Amino acid sequence: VNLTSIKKLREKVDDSIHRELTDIFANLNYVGVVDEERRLAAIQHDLKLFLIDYGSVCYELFYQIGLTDFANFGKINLQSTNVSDDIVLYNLLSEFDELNDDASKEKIISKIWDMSSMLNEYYSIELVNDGLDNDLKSVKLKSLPLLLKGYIPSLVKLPFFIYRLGKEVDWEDEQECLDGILREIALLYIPDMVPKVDTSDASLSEDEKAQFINRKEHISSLLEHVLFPCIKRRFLAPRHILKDVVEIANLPDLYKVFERC
Amino acid sequence: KDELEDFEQGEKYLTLTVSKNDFKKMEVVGQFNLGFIIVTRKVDNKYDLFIVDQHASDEKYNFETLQAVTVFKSQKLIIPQPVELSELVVLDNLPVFEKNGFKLKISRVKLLSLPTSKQTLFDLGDFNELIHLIKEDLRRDNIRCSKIRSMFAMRACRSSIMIGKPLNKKTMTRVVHNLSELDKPWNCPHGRPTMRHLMELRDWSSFSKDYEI
Ligand SMILES: [Zn+2]
Ligand SMILES: [Zn+2]
Repeated sequence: VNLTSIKKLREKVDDSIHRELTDIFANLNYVGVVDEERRLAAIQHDLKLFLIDYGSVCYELFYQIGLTDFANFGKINLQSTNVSDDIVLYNLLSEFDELNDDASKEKIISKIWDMSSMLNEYYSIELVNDGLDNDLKSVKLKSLPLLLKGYIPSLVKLPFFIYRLGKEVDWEDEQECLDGILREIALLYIPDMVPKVDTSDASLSEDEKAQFINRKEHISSLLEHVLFPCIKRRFLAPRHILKDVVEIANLPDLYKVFERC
Repeated sequence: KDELEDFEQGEKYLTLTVSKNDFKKMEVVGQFNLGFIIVTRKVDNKYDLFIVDQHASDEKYNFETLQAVTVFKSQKLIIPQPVELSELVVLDNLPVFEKNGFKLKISRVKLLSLPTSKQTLFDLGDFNELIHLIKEDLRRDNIRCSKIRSMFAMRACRSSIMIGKPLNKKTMTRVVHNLSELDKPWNCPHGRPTMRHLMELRDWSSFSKDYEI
């Protein structure tokens, strides 16, 4: 990449790298998911068992991938032959009751839409217009960047992605704008928070159960087969993440209580 | 010696914090160091992690199964042998003797069969040991004379899941849930712990930036 801006952000990542914490992720032995809601996963490093907040780790991971593949991303083609399945930006912003007028939703879509040439070129965030060019209510999301092979992010957080792209990104400053978009992509990419559902409660429906069980399975499989192997292979741990990694048990201490028959 | 207090407080915590039903609602996180099962327990608003020894917990189950179901093999005596007690009502009420290889014929007791093994000798001192072991007792149907008990403890140890054996969710789940069937299954038959509380997950304000506006 020809850019002066991306290099400053890559240097900023390099300055925050924690050598010892990076070694912990480089040599992790994946144990499993502890909490799908709070997003806690357990890993083994040498003689220790760690409780990790994978919301925080995926955030930096996807941010780092975004930084590395900037202007050279593959695409997740979001459109099918089913036109009714299209992702309309106006429809997404309707999740926000504070955007109580068509104009306030149109304000957000206008900025995003005028920046569509670069959003597509640099980020692989492709926006299309189905009707007349000035119809913001018919502005659509056709592609998203493909950050990790085998990974397709959940689109449940698309409303937040559009709302924050339209309100949080500082479009006026080249560096802050670029950083801001990569941050938004990273935020959308983090696996969802799966709230806990009581499987013993006869009060809750039969269909709501196997659906929680499917979400619980999808994340365990995602973390185990896609995410943790990527984390283990390329993750650079910033020092601000030490609060997100916590030692919970150590083999020397466990082996003083648990003994052979 | 003074280090054993840390062991005691662990078993003390378990007797209060974990009920028979608590085990049926435990969820497997995964396998740790090819020797442990990490489990979560969220009930009611309380959330805790427990660490389970895959061998000792599997063994406590197999052992208690052997203690309850197994009919021990006996040697049909050539000429029946009598015995004097008082205690006579304990023998003339329990088919715990038949399970321990003692077939009887009901002051006036008649021993028809004595238990047998290719690795140990059985006598009347074992029959009287079982007679006195019921005096202690709780459920009495699973009571076994020390010789038999020891042999079942070895059978369980040899047949149970080994440490270093990789396990899948299905197996780990069965191992933990099986503990709900036993009474206070905190130790294996050799006195080693089956499980221990790791940590309570009370207040962890995890990353949430992705849902913040
Ligand atoms: Zn044992
Ligand atoms: Zn054993």
